Amino acid sequence: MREIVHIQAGQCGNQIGAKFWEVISDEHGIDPTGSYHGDSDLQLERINVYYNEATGNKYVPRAILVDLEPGTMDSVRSGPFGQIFRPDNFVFGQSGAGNNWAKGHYTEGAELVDSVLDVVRKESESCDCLQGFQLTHSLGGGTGSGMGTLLISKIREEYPDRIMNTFSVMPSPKVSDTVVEPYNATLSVHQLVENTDETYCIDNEALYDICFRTLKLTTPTYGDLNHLVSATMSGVTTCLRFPGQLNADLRKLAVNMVPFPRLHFFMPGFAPLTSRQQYRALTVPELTQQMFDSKNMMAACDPRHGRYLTVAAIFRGRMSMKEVDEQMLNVQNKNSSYFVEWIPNNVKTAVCDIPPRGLKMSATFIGNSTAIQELFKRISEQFTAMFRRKAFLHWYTGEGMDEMEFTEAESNMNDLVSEYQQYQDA
Amino acid sequence: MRECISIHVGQAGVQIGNACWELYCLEHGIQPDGQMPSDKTIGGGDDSFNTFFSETGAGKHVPRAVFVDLEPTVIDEVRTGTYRQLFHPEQLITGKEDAANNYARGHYTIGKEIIDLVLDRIRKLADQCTGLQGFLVFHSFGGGTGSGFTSLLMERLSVDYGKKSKLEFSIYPAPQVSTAVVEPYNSILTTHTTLEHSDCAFMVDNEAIYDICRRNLDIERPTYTNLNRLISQIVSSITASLRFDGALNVDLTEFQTNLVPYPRIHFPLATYAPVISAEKAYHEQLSVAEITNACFEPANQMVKCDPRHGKYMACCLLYRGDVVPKDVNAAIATIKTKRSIQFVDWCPTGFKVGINYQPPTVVPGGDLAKVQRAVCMLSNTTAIAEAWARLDHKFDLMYAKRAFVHWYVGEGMEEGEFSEAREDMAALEKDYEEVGVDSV
Ligand SMILES: C=C/C=C\[C@H](C)[C@H](OC(N)=O)[C@@H](C)[C@H](O)[C@@H](C)C/C(C)=C\[C@H](C)[C@@H](O)[C@@H](C)/C=C\[C@@H](O)C[C@@H]1OC(=O)[C@H](C)[C@@H](O)[C@H]1C
Ligand SMILES: Nc1nc2c(ncn2[C@@H]2O[C@H](COP(=O)(O)OP(=O)(O)OP(=O)(O)O)[C@@H](O)[C@H]2O)c(=O)[nH]1
Ligand SMILES: Nc1nc2c(ncn2[C@@H]2O[C@H](COP(=O)(O)OP(=O)(O)O)[C@@H](O)[C@H]2O)c(=O)[nH]1
Ligand SMILES: [Ca+2]
Ligand SMILES: [Ca+2]
Ligand SMILES: [Mg+2]
Ligand SMILES: [Mg+2]
Repeated sequence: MREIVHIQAGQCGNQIGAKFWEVISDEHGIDPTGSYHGDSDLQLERINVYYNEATGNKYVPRAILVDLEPGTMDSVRSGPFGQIFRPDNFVFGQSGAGNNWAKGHYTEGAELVDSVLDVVRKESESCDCLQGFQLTHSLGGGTGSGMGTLLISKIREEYPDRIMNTFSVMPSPKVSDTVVEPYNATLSVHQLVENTDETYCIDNEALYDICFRTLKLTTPTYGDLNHLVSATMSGVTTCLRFPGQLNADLRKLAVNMVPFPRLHFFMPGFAPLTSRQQYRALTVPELTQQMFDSKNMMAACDPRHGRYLTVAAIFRGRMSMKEVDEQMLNVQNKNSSYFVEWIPNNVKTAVCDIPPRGLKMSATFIGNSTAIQELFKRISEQFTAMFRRKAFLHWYTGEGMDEMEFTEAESNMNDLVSEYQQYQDA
Repeated sequence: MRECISIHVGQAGVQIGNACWELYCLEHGIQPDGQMPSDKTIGGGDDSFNTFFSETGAGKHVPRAVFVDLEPTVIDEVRTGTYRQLFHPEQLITGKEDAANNYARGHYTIGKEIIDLVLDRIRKLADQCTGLQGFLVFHSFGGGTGSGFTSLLMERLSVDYGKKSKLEFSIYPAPQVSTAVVEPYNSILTTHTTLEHSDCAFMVDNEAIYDICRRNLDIERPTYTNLNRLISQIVSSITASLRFDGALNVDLTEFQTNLVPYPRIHFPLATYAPVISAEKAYHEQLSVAEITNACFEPANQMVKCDPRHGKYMACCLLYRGDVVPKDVNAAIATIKTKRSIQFVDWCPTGFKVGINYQPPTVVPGGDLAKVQRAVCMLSNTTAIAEAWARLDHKFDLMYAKRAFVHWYVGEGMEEGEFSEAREDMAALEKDYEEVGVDSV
């Protein structure tokens, strides 16, 4: 049993995390009360990766829910699968973090973090063989961003030999709550550069544009964005949750995907993306082409603007593996220039027989592309436009931060951008 | 949790307080005796309206509010009027002798005799909160109590509650309803003294409100009652996020993050729509597009100034009633392609939107039509410094001859405090110039 411990923090983190557990619970045949009602042994074979077994053959998510205000976790608890979570794994304060990284990381978050670590330890202690951790959060707010990265640092201190994986929602001016999001995101990215092994970068503008342009949703909601993210998270974790050879655990995945320690930020993608023709059969060739289509990717970065260091592709459903191999080989052989030539055979493909609910087949894309630098450049530009005038800084210096820490975060992310550029030219 | 305590100071603060609390009661279904049939939790709760109302075991919903005035006759009308049962007598605090339109008497001579009592009463409200968020302070610029006692109170609150948030609703003077020649002195003194102690201040220009009543409601000669009902609708729009829940509801503190780029630049411009009479509203539904467009009409601003001649550092739209994002987004798009909306270069240009679904309410015997939807825009614009400029100039005219200054010196003040206050205002005006200049 290679247990993963899941953590979800702040508003974004808990809303997406709740949807994620809804989605994979349905895949494993777990109902809202933790009872199993599936019809396939494939569903239970690796169920212990994400679920603990309670008395009465109940399955309980190995999940810790964290926030600095009670509202979103109240909603989670009142939601569809809200009763499936362990009540003691709800850890929350009352004062909130005010969309402020400093409040999350240094003041409000600091008061709460030990109680979170106590629950993390309790979950880790019962693991037969802990793989590591996966955190869901946004980078643009205060709790997920500031307290989330505080958590990651303390977890690394207590579990230095375990893998740390995040699903990190990057802010965009187009789908924005506050003007200080670029401050919060820049502060957090430096934390992630040092303390995660794998980070899936989800850009809210990409999510919005997929909903509006491709799915024809006239007025996308956070709820719509979150179902996209949930479907993607289900796809990217398929290899962890079902029998398989490739990327079957967090460490083997990292060894395959991360050739240089700092360059561990992935662009995920999902297919099919279909507007409400929705009954039309999908072919492997069509899955493959859409999976690699920039329009199906979620970092708002143009892959043709860079090069792939490594790629993992996961196909789900009953389909010809012969055709999958053929189609995957075709994509690499016909656009070979976008794959760095100094990492031979850097595209790995996995197939899982169980498709997502309500689909005959689907495909999920994980790319380690140097084009991700565009995302960090955007954040850096927005950061500097304000910081050059020290605008909105008083929210942070009021929590004890000084300007030098912002200067260092800025330099750190520009270093990261430079590091991507050198391998794009290599 | 998240309690807010309101403090109403002097005649303007108290009478505006009357109008707001009456309106809140109507919005939440609270009777004048404080009973609220719809509230099924007796004697407590953590509902949204509990941010502004505590509850007794006898089912009374009591404003989290203190009324303070240095003479008794305005607050006596609260003590003896329609909503008298609403307030515990200890929440209504009066002295015998007012500040005679003199900041020095409000802050020093008369104010010092009652400030400890007022703080004790506030502490009693604070002690009943489980997560006090901060204070909302209502007062005029021009009166002796509104200016001088408010300053003293804000200073003492900083000491006793530290950096707990303090927001103001400040009544900026207009000649049509002003009662003292020295109101510009009082305004500059209190603005200087309170500046470091306030996190955010919503100025309400009596002349702007006076004009709106005359023009939009066809009121020949607006009374304070007319002015105050309008002001309470605007105050209610601003506090609605605190008092109601909802999926699309955005907390005031979240708008505040965007509205205050530097501590001293903390004076948002409020614009409210629709202000329309019953006779004009009948059979004439005003859409989301129409009320949104009206926010960029200067005639509808709470402070007279011209944003078309300034730069924006933030734009927030607070909707209430029958409003969905689809319609808001379309309305904003139209506006961006037709309006004088220029932002400074160091600020993002997106409009921040909040929607509260509870529809607007009106008071019986009022001038405003009951509408299905309304909006309050809160913008941070360099144009608001026009208001300071006008006041600072009246100050300069009188102070050059030291007119009326002996009234202040006689109560213990020094000329040094006047020039210090006026220099702070000059620096503020300069701060507003500087934030508008492009980055190099
Ligand atoms: C908006 C499109 C909705 C449905 C489409 C017709 C498609 O459905 C089928 N059956 O082909 C799906 C796969 C879309 O292509 C997806 C982009 C929809 C998607 C994930 C998110 C939307 C943004 C969001 O509004 C959401 C509430 C709408 C529909 C979801 O209930 C669809 C199901 O969600 C899943 O998690 C599984 C993958 C699978 O069971 C899927 C059928
Ligand atoms: N909008 C509004 N303005 C008012 C009201 N009452 C007074 N004002 C304005 O407030 C200023 C005068 O200050 P007041 O609040 O009356 O004075 P005070 O705070 O009671 O101070 P003293 O009487 O000097 O102790 C003038 O600009 C008036 O026009 C009111 O009910 N509504
Ligand atoms: N995709 C998605 N993004 C969200 C959601 N809620 C907030 N955000 C984004 O997250 C950032 C705000 O952080 P949030 O999680 O609300 O703050 P926190 O509660 O302090 O962590 C902004 O970039 C928002 O656009 C959500 O439910 N889904
Ligand atoms: Ca604390
Ligand atoms: Ca109650
Ligand atoms: Mg939020
Ligand atoms: Mg008076």
